[PDB]
Amino acid sequence: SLKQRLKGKEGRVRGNLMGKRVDFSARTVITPDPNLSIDQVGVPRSIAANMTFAEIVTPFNIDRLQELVRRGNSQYPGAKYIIRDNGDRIDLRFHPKPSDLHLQTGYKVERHMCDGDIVIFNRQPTLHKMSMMGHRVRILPWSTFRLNLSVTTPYNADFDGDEMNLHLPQSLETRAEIQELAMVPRMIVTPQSNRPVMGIVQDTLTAVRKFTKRDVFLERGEVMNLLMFLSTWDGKVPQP
Amino acid sequence: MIIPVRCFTCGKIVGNKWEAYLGLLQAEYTEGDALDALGLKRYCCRRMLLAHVDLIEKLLNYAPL
Amino acid sequence: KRITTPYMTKYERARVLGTRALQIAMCAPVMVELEGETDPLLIAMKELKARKIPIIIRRYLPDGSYEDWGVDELIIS
Amino acid sequence: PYANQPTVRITELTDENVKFIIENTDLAVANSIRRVFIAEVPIIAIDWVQIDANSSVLHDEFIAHRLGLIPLTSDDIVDKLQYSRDCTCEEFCPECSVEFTLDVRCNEDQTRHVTSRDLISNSPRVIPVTSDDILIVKLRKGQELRLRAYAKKGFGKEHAKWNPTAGVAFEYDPDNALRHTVYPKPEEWPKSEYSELDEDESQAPYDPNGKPERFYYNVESCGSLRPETIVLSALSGLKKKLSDLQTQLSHEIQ
Amino acid sequence: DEITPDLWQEACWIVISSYFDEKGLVRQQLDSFDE
Amino acid sequence: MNAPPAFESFLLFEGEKKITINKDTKVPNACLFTINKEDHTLGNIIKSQLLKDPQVLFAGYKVPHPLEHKIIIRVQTTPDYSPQEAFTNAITDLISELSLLEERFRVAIKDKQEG
Amino acid sequence: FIGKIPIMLRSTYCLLNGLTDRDLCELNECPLDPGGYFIINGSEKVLIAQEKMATNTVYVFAKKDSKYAYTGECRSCLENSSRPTSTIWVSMLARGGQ
Amino acid sequence: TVINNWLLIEGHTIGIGDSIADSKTYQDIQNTIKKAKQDVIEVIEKAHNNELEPTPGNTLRQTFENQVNRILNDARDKTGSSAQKSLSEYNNFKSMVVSGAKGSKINISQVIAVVGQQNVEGKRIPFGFKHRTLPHFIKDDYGPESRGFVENSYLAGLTPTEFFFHAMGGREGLIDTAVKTAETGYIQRRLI
Amino acid sequence: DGLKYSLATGNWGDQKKAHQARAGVSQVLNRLTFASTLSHLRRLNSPIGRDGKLAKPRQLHNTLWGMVCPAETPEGHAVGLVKNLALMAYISVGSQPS
Amino acid sequence: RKLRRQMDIIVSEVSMIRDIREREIRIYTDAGRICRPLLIVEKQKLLLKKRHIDQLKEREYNNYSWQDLVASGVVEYIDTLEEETVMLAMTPDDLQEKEVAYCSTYTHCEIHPSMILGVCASIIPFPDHNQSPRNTYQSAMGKQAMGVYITNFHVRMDTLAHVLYYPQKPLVTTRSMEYLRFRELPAGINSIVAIASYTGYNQEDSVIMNRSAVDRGFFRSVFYRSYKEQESKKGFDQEEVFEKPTRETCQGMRHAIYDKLDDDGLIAPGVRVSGDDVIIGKTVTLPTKRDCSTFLRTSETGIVDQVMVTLNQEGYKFCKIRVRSVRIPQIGDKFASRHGQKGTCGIQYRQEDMPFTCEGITPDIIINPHAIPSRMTIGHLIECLQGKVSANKGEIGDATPFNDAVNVQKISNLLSDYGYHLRGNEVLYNGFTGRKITSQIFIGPTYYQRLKHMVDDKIHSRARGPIQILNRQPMEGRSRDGGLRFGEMERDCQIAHGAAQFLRERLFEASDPYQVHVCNLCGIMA
Amino acid sequence: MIYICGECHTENEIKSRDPIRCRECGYRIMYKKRTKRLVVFDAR
RNA sequence: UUUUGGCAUAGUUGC
Ligand SMILES: [Mg+2]
Ligand SMILES: [Zn+2]
Ligand SMILES: [Zn+2]
Ligand SMILES: [Zn+2]
Ligand SMILES: [Zn+2]
Repeated sequence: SLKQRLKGKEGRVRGNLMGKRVDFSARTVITPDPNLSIDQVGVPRSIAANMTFAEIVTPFNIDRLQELVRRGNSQYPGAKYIIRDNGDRIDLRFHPKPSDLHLQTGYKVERHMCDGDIVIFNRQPTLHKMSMMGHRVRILPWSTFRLNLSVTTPYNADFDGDEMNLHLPQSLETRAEIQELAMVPRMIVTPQSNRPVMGIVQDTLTAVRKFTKRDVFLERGEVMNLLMFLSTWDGKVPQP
Repeated sequence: MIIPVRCFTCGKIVGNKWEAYLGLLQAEYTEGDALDALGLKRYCCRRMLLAHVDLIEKLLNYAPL
Repeated sequence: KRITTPYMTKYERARVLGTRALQIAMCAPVMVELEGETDPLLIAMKELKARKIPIIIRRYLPDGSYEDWGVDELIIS
Repeated sequence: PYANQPTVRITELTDENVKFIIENTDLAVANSIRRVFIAEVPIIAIDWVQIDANSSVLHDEFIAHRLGLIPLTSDDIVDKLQYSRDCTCEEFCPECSVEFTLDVRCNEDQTRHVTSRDLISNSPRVIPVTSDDILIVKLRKGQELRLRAYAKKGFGKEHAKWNPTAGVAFEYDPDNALRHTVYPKPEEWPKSEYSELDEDESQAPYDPNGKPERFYYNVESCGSLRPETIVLSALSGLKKKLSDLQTQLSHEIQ
Repeated sequence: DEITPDLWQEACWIVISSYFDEKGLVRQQLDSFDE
Repeated sequence: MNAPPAFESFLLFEGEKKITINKDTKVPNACLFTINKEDHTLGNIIKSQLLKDPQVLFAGYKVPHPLEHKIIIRVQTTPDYSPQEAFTNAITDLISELSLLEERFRVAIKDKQEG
Repeated sequence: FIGKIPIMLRSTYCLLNGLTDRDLCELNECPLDPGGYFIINGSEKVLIAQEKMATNTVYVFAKKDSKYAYTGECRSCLENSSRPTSTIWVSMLARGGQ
Repeated sequence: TVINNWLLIEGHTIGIGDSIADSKTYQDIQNTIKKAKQDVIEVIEKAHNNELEPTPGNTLRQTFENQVNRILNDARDKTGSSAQKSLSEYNNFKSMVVSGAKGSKINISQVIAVVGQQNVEGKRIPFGFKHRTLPHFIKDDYGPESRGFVENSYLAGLTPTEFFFHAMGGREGLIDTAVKTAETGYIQRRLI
Repeated sequence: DGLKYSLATGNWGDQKKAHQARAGVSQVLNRLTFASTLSHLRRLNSPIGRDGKLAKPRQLHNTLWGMVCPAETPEGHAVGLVKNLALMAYISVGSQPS
Repeated sequence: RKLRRQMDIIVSEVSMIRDIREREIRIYTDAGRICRPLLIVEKQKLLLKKRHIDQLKEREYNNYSWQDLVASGVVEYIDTLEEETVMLAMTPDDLQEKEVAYCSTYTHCEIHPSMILGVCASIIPFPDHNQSPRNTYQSAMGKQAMGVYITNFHVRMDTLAHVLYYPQKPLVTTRSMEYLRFRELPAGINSIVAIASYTGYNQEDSVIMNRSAVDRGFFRSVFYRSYKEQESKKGFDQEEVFEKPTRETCQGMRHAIYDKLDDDGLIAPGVRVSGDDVIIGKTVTLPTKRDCSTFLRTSETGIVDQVMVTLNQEGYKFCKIRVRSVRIPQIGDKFASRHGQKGTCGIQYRQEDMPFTCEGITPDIIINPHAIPSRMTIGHLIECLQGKVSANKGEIGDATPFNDAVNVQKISNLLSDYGYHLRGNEVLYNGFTGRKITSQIFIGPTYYQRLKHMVDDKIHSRARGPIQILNRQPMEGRSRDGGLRFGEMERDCQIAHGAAQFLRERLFEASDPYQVHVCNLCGIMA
Repeated sequence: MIYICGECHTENEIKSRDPIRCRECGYRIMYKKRTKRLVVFDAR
C-alpha cells in the first residue's frame, strides 16, 4: 500500500531520502600499515582504476590531462569520460577517434582516482564525527584498504575482518570542504570530552614503554638507522 | 590431498618420502624412528609427514570420468 | 555597526576556499602571483594567505538581516 | 676505511649440506650472504606447463604447481643459460630453457604412481634430482596425464621454487658474550652446538668491546645445486649486483 | 576384575568408540524418520 | 587480482633509474641515494660498510614501504670528502671483500675435498 | 498411488541403506557422508530440530503481568492424533482485585 | 615509524613462561584458596546450626550470600596480589599491562592464579536443577565450587563443573553484547 | 507437492496459510567443511513464541549439561536460541505406553 | 529400573522419575525427550568390569557392540527429568573412592566429561584453558574453515565449494576428533607460528605470513562455482534454446565475446574465462531472437572445470557448469587458530625477510602478542607448546579438556628433553639485519584454518552504474556493485561536521540528481 | 558435439536438436569433452 | 553502428 511505501525504515523517507545508495563509493577489508601517515589511506589499484574524479581542463593541466586521455580507461592512471562544454559525453573505452580526444579549456575529464586525492573514509555503525574522516589516497598493490594504526581507535576498527567504506568527493567545492573540516589531523581532539581520540596503540605503546626506560642504550649504528625514519629531523645527530 | 613436494617452512624435499614413511610404519617403527630414518631433523619437516592425510587414496575409489 | 565576530569561521574558510578553487579551475583571473602552481586549491590557499580573494561573505543574523564582510576584512585564523 | 679480511673454515662438507665459519666480517655482510643464499642464487625450475590431457583426480593447476617445485640438477648448466625475458629467442630455445615431456597412461588395475622418474628432459644435464622419487600424482585405471613443460633460469626472490636451499642455519656469538639477546634466566637455555662453555656456565661474561664476528653457517641444499656451488654462486651474484650498482652510480655521477 | 584407575582412561574411550561405531552421529534424524 | 607480478621487485620498468642522487639541503655535505628495485640485501651491507669510514659522519638507510622497492640511503661526510666518493669507496671495498672471500672459500673447498 | 514421500538419505528406506563403502564409491557417494537429509529439486535440505514445551504435563507459573497470582497450565495432546493441542489454564485470581 | 623500527631490535613476544609463577607463589595461592574454602564452610555450618544472625536490613539468606561473596572476593584479591608480586620485570604479560597497551591486572590474576567467581544476573550460579546447580553435587550445597567459584587458573585448566559454569558466565556477556548491538544508536537516532 | 513445497521453502503449515506458518524449519545443508555439515545436522532451534516473552531462554541453563553443547551458539541476534547437541546426546524416538 | 536395564517390557529410552517429596512416579515414553548414556554405579562401584572392556577391544569378529553393554545393564540412557533424581559421579577414579565422605550414594558415573561438548566445540584443543567466549567464537569459525567438505566433491556440483590443497590432521588433537572423521577430512594446516611483534603489520589481530611458504602451496585452495541453466519452451510463443548467438540474428547482445562457446551454446571444460565472459549461450525467440545467455559473476575469473548436460524433471535439456578458480592466500584473507584468534593477512614477507631461529626455521605465520592478554586464549599457547613437543617426539599430542595426565609442567619437561627451552621460547634473528632479537620469541607449530572470507569476494567499487528502475538510485546488480547506503547515521555525522556541500553531494547528485517543472501559482508539478 | 556418458564413459555424438541419452546404456547424464584449445600454466 | 533490467519474502553469514 502507499502507506507501507513510506512507512518504516525502508520507506521512501527513511530508506530513500534520509539515506540512499550513492555512486563513487567503494568498500573492502582493512589491514594495518604503520608506514602510512595517519591522514593517508592505502587503496587497491582496482578501486582507483574504477572510481573517477572530474578535473576541469585548464591550461595548467591541459597537457597532463591530454596524456591521461591518450592512456584511456584501459590503463592506470587514466580516464573514463570527457565531458565537453555541451554536456555530451565521450566514453574512453570505445573511441579511438583522435578528433574526440581533443581538449578545449572548460572541458571536464573523469580521470582515475590518483595519489593525493581526498576521500571520506567510514566504518559503520557511525557513532560520532571521528567515524567519518578525510584521508589522502595512496595507491598500494593489493586488494585491501590500509590504515595507520592510530586511527583504528576513532573508527573503533580492528583488522579481524572489518570492512570500511570510501566515498570520493566529486567536485572541488566539496573536496575543499573535506580538506578543511574533516581531515584526520583536524579530528584529533574531540569536543565530546575535550581530549584526543587518536593515541599510541598496541605494539608502539608497549615498545615506547620499553624504549623510554632509563636503561635503554643505543649504539651509533642503531641511532642512525632510527633517525632515518624521523621525518621532522633536522639532520643534526645529537650529542650522546 | 597428496603429499606436498616441499616442506612449507624450510623448503626441504618431502614429497619422495611418503611411501617410504608408510613402509617404515609397516616395519613396526615408531613414527619418530621413521622420521629419523628418513633424515627429517627440523620439526618443520617432521610436521609434514607426521600430520599429512593421504586423501587421494580415497579419491581413487571413484570411477575416472 | 557590525556585531558578528571579526574572525573567519572554519566553515567560512572551507566554503571560500572551495568556491575560489572552482573559480580558478574555470580560468578565473588569479589575484596573486603563483609559481609552479597547478592545483586550484593551492592557488586558492595562496590567495587566502595573501588576503586577495575577491569574495564577500554575507552572514545572515537570526532576525532576517545580514552583514557583508570582505574576506580581507576578516581575520584568517 | 676499507674492507675486512674475512677468513673461511669449512667444518663439514657433504652432498646435502656444507657447514662452515666466516670470521673477521661485519654482521651485515654475513646476513646479506645468508640472504643471497635464499633469494638470489639462480637455479632451473619448471615455470611453463602445457597440459595436453589430464584425467587425474587433481585439476590442472595442482599438477602444474607440483611440477614447479620439482628440483632439477642445475649445477653448471645454469651459468651458461640466460633469463628467458632477456633471451632474444622466439619465446623458448635451448639457450634459455630446458624442455620436459611427461606422458603416463594408467591402463592397469593397480594405482600407477606418476613420480619424478616419468619426467623426461631434452637435456641430460638437467634431470629431476631424485633421478625414492618425488610423487607427482597417483592415477586410477583409465586415467591419462600428458603434458609438456619448460624449465627456465630464476632465483628465489621471484618465487620459492627457485630457492636452492632447504634451510640455512646461521648463528653468531653462541655464548651471548655481546648480550644482543638478554636471557631472563640464562640457566634454562641449552648450549648452542658451537658453545665453548663448560656446563657449570650458562652465559659468557659480558664483553663491552665485543663486535659480532665468527658467523657459523650450515647451508643445506634442496638438491638442485651442490652446497659448495650454492655458496660460490651466492658470493658471485652479490659481487655482480654490487658491480652493477657501481656502474649505474658512475653513470649517475658523470 | 575391576577397572583400575590407570586403565580407566583407556577403558572409557574404548566405550565411547564402541558407541560411535554403533549409533553414529546423525542417529537422531535417521531414527526419527524411520519411526 | 591486485596482486603485483612477482618480477616487479628486481626488474626496472622502462623510464626508471636504478640509482638517483639528491643533495640534502638541511645539512652540508649530505646526500640521499634512492636505489630502485633493491631491498635490505644491499641497503644494510652498504650502510655497514659506510659506517667503517672515519670520514663518514652519518650513514643510514630505510625502505620507505615494504611493498615499494626503493631504498633511500642518507650519507653525510666531513666537509673534505664528498658523500658520492664515500659511496663509491664503500662499494669498491665490498667488492674487494667478496672477491677475497670467494677465493678463500674455493681454497677451503679444495682443502676439505682433498682431506 | 496417492503421492511421493521424500526419503531422508541413508535412512532404512534410502537405497544407500546398509551398503559397503566400496558400493557407495561405486555409486559416487562419499562413505563418510552421514546422510540424515533430504534432496528436494537437487537441493540438500536438512530439518532443524524444533524445541517446544512438553505436553500433557501440569506447569504452575506465576504471571507477573496479569491479575493471576498463579496459573497452572497443561498443554494436553492426544496419543499421536489431532495435532491441535488443547491447552487449559487453571488460574488463581490475584487478591488485589476490584 | 621510529619505535616500530627499534622494536625489530628489541622485539616483543608473549609465551607460556610469562604465565608461569614461582612454586612458592603456587603454594601461597593454594593456601589462600584452602583457607577461603574453609571459612566458607565455617559460615555454612554456622548458618545451618542457626548460629548465624541476620545483618540489619537483610534476611538470613542475603546475609549469608554477602558473607560468602566477600570471603571469595577477599580470596580473589589476595591471590591476584600474590600473583602480581611474583611477576618478574621481564614478564611480557606485565610489560603489556603496564604500558596500558592491552589487558589489565585482573587478566594476569585469572591467567596465573584463580579465574574466580562466575556470576549470572549478578549472583552465584542458581539451582537450575532441583536444589542443585548440577547433578554431581548433593542437594542444598552452598560451597564455593558447588555454586560456581572457579579456583583454578586458565593455565591450570578448569574442571568439568568449573568449565560449564564459566560457559554459563560468558553466555551472559555474549547476550549483553547482542543487546547493546540491538540498542546501538537507537537512543542516538532519537536524540539527533 | 505439499511435502516438496514445505521442505523446499521451510514454511510449515498450508501454503495458503504461510502467514501463520513457522519458517526456517528446513534449511539448505551447509557444505563448507565436514564439521559444518555435522553441526548443521545436529542443530536445535528455539522459536521466540510467547514463552520467550516470559522467561529469558538465551542464557545457558544448568539442565543443558551433557545434552547441549555449552560453547556452540551462533553469534549475533540468535545467541542462545540455536543450539547443538552434545556428542553422546540422543533424542528419544517414542514408543507406545501400553 | 531392573526391567529397563534388562531390555525387558520397558525399552531403553523410557524415562522414570520418582519425585519422592511430592509422592509421584512419572513415566515418560513419548518422543522428543533428550537423554544421554551414563554408566551405572551400584554400592560405590561401577558395573563396568574389565571383561566388558576385553570384549569391546575385539569388537570386530565378536559382535559384542554397544547394544550388548546396554543389554548387560551396565550403561543406561538418562534424561534431564531423571537427571533431577540422579547422584552422578564425574569420574570413577576419584569421586567414588574412599575419602572424608562427600557423598556415598552415587547412582551413575560420567563416561567422560568431554562429551558435554558438541561437534564444533570438540575440535578445540585445551578448551578448558580458554575464556569461554573464545570457545563460542571458535565453534562459530570452525564451520567456516576451508578443508575437504566431502570425499566425492569431484562429482558434486554445489553452488559454492572451497577445497584446501593440503589439509593436515592437527598435530595436537582430541580423542573426540577420532569420531568426527576429522582425521580423515581435516580443515586447516599445522603452521610454524611465532607470537612476536615485528615490522608492524600483525597489530590489532592481523597476521604476517611467509610469502615463500605460500609459494610452496601453503594454504593454497580452490573455489568452485556451479552455474545451472535450463531452457524452457512455453507452448510455442517463447522457445529458449542453447546456441552461440550472433549479432546478425539477435536484437541485443553484450560486447563480451561469444567465441568461447562451442556450437551448441556451451563453453567447453578447460577454457579460461573472466567475469564478463559468456558461459551458456541461450537465446529466446522473439514474438530475429533476443538472447538470454548467462555470464560469469563480474568479479570472478577461473577455468571451466566441468560441464554436465541432463534433462530436467520436465524433460528439458539443462546444463550445469562448474568453474574452478585457484585462490592463493594474499593480504586480507582470514585465518584463525582453534581458539578464536581470528585475523587477516597483514603483509607477506619472503623467507629471507622473516625472522629465523638458529636452525633456519622461519615462521609460516607471525601473530601479535597483544591478541593474547585480553582474550586469555592460554589454550593457544599450550597447543603451540604441545605441538612442538609432538612434532619433535614423532607423536600426535593429546589435548582432551579434562585430563590430569596432561600438564603444562610435564610438557615443558618433555620439551626440555629435546634440546629446546622448556617454555617454547627461542632466540630469533632479525631477517633484515641478521641481528639477534633482544627478547626470545615464543614459536611452534599450531593448527590454523583458512576461513572462507577471502578479500577478492568482498572488494567492490561503484561509479556511474546500473540504477534502480523505480527509485533511480544505485542497485545491487549481479555482484557487490551498486554503491553503499549513505544511511541516516552517515547523514548525522556529516551534519555534525557541518559539511553541508558534501552532504548534498552524497545525498543529491551522487545518487539521483533530477529536475522538474513546477508552476509558480499552483505549486503542483507542471 | 561429442559427449561422454556419466555411467559407461561412451563418447557419442549428439546434435543440438535431439534429447540426450546414452546410446548403449540409456543414461541421462552427459559430460562435455575437454577443450582442444591449448591451455598453459606457469608452475607458480 | 556501443549495451543495460525482475522484483520482494524467507533463511544463513560477516563486523
Ligand atoms: Mg573487528
Ligand atoms: Zn622443513
Ligand atoms: Zn631463449
Ligand atoms: Zn499553478
Ligand atoms: Zn551410458
